[PDB]
Amino acid sequence: IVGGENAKPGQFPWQVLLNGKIDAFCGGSIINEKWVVTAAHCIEPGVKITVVAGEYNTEETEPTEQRRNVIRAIPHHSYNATVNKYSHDIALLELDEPLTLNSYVTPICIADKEYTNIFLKFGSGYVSGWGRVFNRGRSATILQYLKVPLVDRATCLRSTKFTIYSNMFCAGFHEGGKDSCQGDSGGPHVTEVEGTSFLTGIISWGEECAVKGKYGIYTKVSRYVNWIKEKTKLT
Amino acid sequence: QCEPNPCLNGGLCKDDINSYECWCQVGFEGKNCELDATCNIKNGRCKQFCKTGADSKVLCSCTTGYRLAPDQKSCKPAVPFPCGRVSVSHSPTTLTR
Ligand SMILES: N=C(N)c1cccc(-n2nc(C(F)(F)F)cc2C(=O)Nc2ccc(-n3cnc4ccccc43)cc2F)c1
Repeated sequence: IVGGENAKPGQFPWQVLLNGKIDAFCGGSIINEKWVVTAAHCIEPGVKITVVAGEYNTEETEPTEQRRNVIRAIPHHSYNATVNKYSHDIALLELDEPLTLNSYVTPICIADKEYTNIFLKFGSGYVSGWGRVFNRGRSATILQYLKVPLVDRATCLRSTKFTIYSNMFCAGFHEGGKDSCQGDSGGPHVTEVEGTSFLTGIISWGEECAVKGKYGIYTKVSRYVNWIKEKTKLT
Repeated sequence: QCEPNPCLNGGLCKDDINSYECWCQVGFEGKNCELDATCNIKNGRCKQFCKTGADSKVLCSCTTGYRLAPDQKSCKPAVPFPCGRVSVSHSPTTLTR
């Protein structure tokens, strides 16, 4: 995460790191011990992916790590029909063997339609991940995090080429200099209300990273939330 | 202060020297626990989710994993490792200094 600060161990326990063809390729958020969740545009024909749970410094080997291999990988009933493939940038990876839940492996909270938006509209969220440290160049070995103020629809439209529909929302810095990035893709965007952090975004795309004038943009989980609620019901 | 209880609807009067308040309860709002509580007046006084209901009276509640305590506002973890809390910097009784 460019413009972030180092995260600290044990403090981000929903931060799956999605491992496949390239190693460090997408982040993910433990929707719970048996399923983790991620942007749909990390689902490649051919790759076979591996959630790295309790990870801290990639250049080294932590006792909290719990890899699984994705036993199957749903994306939403409306990902892309060959059309605009970053809209409902969302998806669930069923892990094969259930993760042992602990203080380094802990699911983030998925608050219903009406409330996830409310948390989302408190206007600053903790974005995290191992992605690029600088704009094209250097990836974060030891988990990076960053706070992001919500940046309004009207303005963020004003920084685009592309179509920013409603299943996404924009956020980052007006004065360019810090954002998520490629390699952060799929990582979390959560807001904490008084301890309990809730997920309100999948970190998605962005006309480049942390580029003064252009922002990075995120998925609007408000929408898919119920869907998430449905399909992970261990009960 | 508390002869008879100025806080009604069940609330509780911690009277003072000068003054007194009404520790209010659920369902209820305003000063002497007079008027109803509403999902827009301070979240409903629920700690996670405020809903309304058939009546216009409220209904607090929690995410999958937490359990609404018997006071009916605050949420208690209901499974060992609950959703979205950090747990290094709090066990057993520690705060991020
Ligand atoms: N700023 C962020 N938070 C962020 C997050 C993920 C990826 C990128 N990086 N990193 C890089 C880096 F490599 F340069 F570092 C490049 C990108 C990146 O996402 N390129 C990119 C991707 C998709 C589109 N696009 C825009 N609207 C669309 C509508 C439909 C389809 C694609 C659409 C335009 C783009 F610029 C940036």
